Amino acid sequence: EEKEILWNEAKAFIAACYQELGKAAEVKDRLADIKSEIDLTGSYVHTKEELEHGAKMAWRNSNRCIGRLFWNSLNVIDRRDVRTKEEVRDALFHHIETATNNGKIRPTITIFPPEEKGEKQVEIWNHQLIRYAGYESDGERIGDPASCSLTAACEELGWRGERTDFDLLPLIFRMKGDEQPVWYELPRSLVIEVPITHPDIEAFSDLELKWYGVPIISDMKLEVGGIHYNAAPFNGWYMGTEIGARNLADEKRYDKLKKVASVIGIAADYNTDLWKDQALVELNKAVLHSYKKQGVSIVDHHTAASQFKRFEEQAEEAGRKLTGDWTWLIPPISPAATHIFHRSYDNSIVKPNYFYQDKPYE
Amino acid sequence: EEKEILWNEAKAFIAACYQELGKAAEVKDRLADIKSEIDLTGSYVHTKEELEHGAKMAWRNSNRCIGRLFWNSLNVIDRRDVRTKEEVRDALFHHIETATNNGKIRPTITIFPPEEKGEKQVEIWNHQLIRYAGYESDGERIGDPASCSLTAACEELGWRGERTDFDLLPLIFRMKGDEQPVWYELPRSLVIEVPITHPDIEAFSDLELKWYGVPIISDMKLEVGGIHYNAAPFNGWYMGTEIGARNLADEKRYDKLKKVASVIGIAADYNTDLWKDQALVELNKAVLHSYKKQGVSIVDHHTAASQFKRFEEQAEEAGRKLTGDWTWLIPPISPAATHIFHRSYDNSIVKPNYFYQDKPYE
Ligand code: HEM
Ligand code: HEM
Ligand SMILES: N=C(Nc1cccc(O[C@H]2CN[C@H](COc3ccc(/N=C(/N)c4cccs4)cc3)C2)c1)c1cccs1
Ligand SMILES: N=C(Nc1cccc(O[C@H]2CN[C@H](COc3ccc(/N=C(/N)c4cccs4)cc3)C2)c1)c1cccs1
Ligand SMILES: C[C@H](O)[C@H](O)[C@H]1CNc2nc(N)[nH]c(=O)c2N1
Ligand SMILES: C[C@H](O)[C@H](O)[C@H]1CNc2nc(N)[nH]c(=O)c2N1
Ligand SMILES: [Cl-]
Ligand SMILES: [Cl-]
Repeated sequence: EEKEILWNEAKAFIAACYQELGKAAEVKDRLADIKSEIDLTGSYVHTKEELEHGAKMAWRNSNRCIGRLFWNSLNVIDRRDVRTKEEVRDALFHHIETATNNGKIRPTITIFPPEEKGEKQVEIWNHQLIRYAGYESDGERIGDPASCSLTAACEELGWRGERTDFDLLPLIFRMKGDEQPVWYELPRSLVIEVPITHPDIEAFSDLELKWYGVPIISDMKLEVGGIHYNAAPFNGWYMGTEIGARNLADEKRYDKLKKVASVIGIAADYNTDLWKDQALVELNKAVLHSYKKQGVSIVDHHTAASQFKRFEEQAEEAGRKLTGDWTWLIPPISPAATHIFHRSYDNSIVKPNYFYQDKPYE
Repeated sequence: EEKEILWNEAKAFIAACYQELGKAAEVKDRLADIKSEIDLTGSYVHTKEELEHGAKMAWRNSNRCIGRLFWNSLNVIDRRDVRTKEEVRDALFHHIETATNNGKIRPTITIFPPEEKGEKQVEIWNHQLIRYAGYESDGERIGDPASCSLTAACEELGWRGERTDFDLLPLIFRMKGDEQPVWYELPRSLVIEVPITHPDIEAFSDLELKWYGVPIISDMKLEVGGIHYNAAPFNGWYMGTEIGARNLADEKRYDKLKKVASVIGIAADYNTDLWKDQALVELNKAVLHSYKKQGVSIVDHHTAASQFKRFEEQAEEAGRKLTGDWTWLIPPISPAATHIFHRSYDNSIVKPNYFYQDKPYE
């Protein structure tokens, strides 16, 4: 059955990919080649062109992503050649450096060898390559609560965090044939961070907030034509609300709205004062201001929704069905101020695509 | 078939309603009575108790409503006795007066005779009993664009609006056996309105904004045990975001955000300044302030979501399945600041319930 699933996914992907690349005449011979290879080896190997376009298609098909206008300019780094943990580590360091690009962020994906018989070759434990640790013990909470379980797993392996609110987690991944993952501290010279200040309110720096420049999701599987690339970290740039309305605001994250209210000089006593809403707006203005001031790419939710509108228009004009998840596409600040809120989207799953996979710890 | 649909809906409703009312022993005899009545007359008549509880159940089952905690205190006015257009008009005037209650709004529904063979006895044309007219001609737009088609229909019937931005539409409804609806101007003494001022920003009154106190939805069908009450206007009080984030803010409604930005002293030039978000927050603070200052009931979205949380808890504790439409329950301002955003809801349709029906004009 698994070989049949593979062959069916291969046929659909190769046909679609080659149509898009103006290579339709080559589909027949390529499919034959693939079928022989599946018969003989149990799998097949993508050409560099297939792999690159497949990763782009997968972004284009990501229903929850507002940033899809730029799908065709994804920078795809092919690292199916890695075999050692030093090679993996250096590939991840390189991804950080090249994606960061001195602040002018380049959307990038690095693709490692795919699962073989559902057997991973490289298993990355980080949720993002750059992320802050979290600690909770005896009612004492430090750092990012979303990272508590991974932080605990790292400290099981001999890592020790300084227990600031912004400890950088090490890279942690496991190689096929190894029982335990290895970990490596991130060189700080590779990691851009942005202190959060407000354009008008000088006291805002008293909160001593900061965030990292580049979100690099490293725990999703890229599936392309039936091949499962479980290790394929990718990044774009942030939309400001991710940081200002969620990472720094959620009660189960950094939970900063009361502190924000205080530094902006408003009471946090009455729901009818909409102090949470006002604090959210100022924190979000500060996040955008701060990234811009430092020359680190970021997009605000209005501009992002406008770009997404163009993505919708582009899909229609290309004759492609548009899919989307309305519940994730609306921003968490002023959603009804965007066109997204006012239309609906078909949430059908189309492949290639990026998928959740089980965490190797917890 | 229609008689069978009726009987099946009747059986389900009577069983459920009588269980809830501790009247389970009476179900058998009541069902027999109903079956004879359907056989003989083609329909059946609700007892006052059934009608009242049915309207409450319908509110409780309204997936899109955040205000459902208070479902059991709905004030149900039984007007199945009306036969004349003067009686309908006076019933609607009465609903306005008693629901308004000098500003201390009472959630109320007035129930008119139900459809017979799908034949309406009373057909209400208004979307809400109190609503502003809208005009569009030669690029000139006045009032509420959402009311343009109903406004045009009224002016076909001899009504003429003053063409302020806040003309009150007349009540307009049609009686069975009449070819044209009749209309009646609303007595202004029945209609409470609230001028919008801001707690801190004196210039806000320069915008000369106002809204009406009581939203009374008059174009939905109440369906209870297979009986279709197409005319059954109901009201609660507003959640402030309905007015501040939508009615006054939407580009296709009063479109006031640029004017708000100007009076609050901020530039409306750059998306990254989040001026729309800031204007939304201040307009919404003003709406809540203004209703409170005037002693007209209103709820803010934080308090409303907290009440809705209790509704969820109440349903579980009563052993009732909860249904909801996440896309409507989240407020359009700071949705991720409410618990609603962070959970999911089963959007299954359960009856009794309120349903859209086709507009008799357009
Ligand atoms: C270029 C700038 C980009 C922006 C501004 C952007 C924006 C976003 C945002 C705001 C989310 C929702 C995140 C959340 O609420 O947790 C998201 C989800 C997503 N984005 Fe993008 N994105 C960009 C690039 C990319 C790239 C390069 C990829 C992959 C190649 C990608 C794939 C996805 C996926 C898979 C999700 C959904 C994750 C999930 O289901 O949990 N995006 N994007
Ligand atoms: C008591 C105060 C109430 C509050 C604060 C409240 C709040 C709301 C809000 C904010 C909406 C969404 C409206 C929109 O975005 O257009 C809504 C929808 C709704 N409410 Fe309530 N509500 C209340 C009472 C009632 C009552 C008394 C009923 C009926 C007996 C009712 C039935 C509904 C229905 C049917 C909808 C959905 C309308 C549609 O599908 O278009 N509500 N409610
Ligand atoms: N069953 C599961 N559900 C699950 C568990 C924990 C978190 C979770 O959320 C995703 C949502 N979202 C978070 C990641 O997605 C993101 C996050 C940020 C993001 N932001 C950006 N601007 C970009 C990052 C990379 C390219 S653009 C874009 C996508 C993380 C899902 C599991 C999957 C794996 C282990 S358990
Ligand atoms: N196919 C249709 N879809 C349609 C067309 C126009 C508008 C529309 O929206 C509903 C949404 N929503 C608006 C009414 O619902 C509301 C509006 C306000 C509201 N606010 C409150 N606080 C209350 C009013 C009454 C009790 S609480 C509560 C419910 C109006 C739906 C049609 C149905 C009828 C003719 S075409
Ligand atoms: C297309 C989308 O479902 C539509 O804009 C909805 C979204 N959620 C909403 N939620 C509420 N409460 N009211 C609305 O009018 C809408 N509009
Ligand atoms: C339950 C609900 O679907 C969940 O809270 C979602 C809602 N929409 C979201 N949208 C985005 N972009 N990111 C999120 O984490 C969430 N959370
Ligand atoms: Cl993030
Ligand atoms: Cl309204």
